[PDB]
Amino acid sequence: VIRMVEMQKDPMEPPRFKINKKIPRGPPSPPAPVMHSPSRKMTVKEQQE
Amino acid sequence: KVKRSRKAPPDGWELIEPTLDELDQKMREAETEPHEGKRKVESLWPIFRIHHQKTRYIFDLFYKRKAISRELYEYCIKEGYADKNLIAKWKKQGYENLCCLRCIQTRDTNFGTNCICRVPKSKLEVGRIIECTHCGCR
Repeated sequence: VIRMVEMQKDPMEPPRFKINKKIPRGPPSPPAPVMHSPSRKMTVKEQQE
Repeated sequence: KVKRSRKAPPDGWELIEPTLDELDQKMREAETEPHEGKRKVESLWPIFRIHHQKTRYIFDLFYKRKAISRELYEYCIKEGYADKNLIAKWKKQGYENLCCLRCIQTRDTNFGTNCICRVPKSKLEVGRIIECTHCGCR
C-alpha cells in the first residue's frame, strides 16, 4: 500500500521545463477494413461513356 | 519601541515594563543576527523562540499567576506583546506547550498531517533526535 498524496505546488512560478518533445502515442492505428462493396468493371462501353 | 496607540496604558504596565523590554531587546538583537551559521531555516528559529517566550509571559501573568488586570491584558494583546491566536491554542487541554502556530496548521504538510513538534516522545520512535524545521523545536 502506497498513499497517493498530491504535492501542492506553488501557484506562482515559471514552468519547470520547456515544450515537451516526447512522443505521446503510437503512430500505428487499428486499420479497420472497408468491406463496403466488391469493386468490379462496369462494362466494355464504360471507357467510351 | 513605539507603543503605536498613545492612549495612556493602565496600571500594571509599569510592573511588566522591564520584563517585556528585555524580551523585546532579545528579539531585536536576534533579528539583527546575520545569515551565517544557520543552514536554511535555522535563522527563523530564534524569531519564534523569542515569540514563544513573549506569549508565555503574558499567559502566565493572566491565567497561571492571574496578577495582571484584564484591561492591561487587552492592551498588551492589542499593542503586540503576545499573539491572540497563540493564547487561544494554549487554552485547550490538547495543546499547552506547542512549539509554533505554523506547526498546528493541517494544510502545511505535504502528506496532510501534523509535525514532529506536536508529538510526544513516548509515542514516537526510539532513536529520534529530530527537530521541527517549520516550528523550531519539539
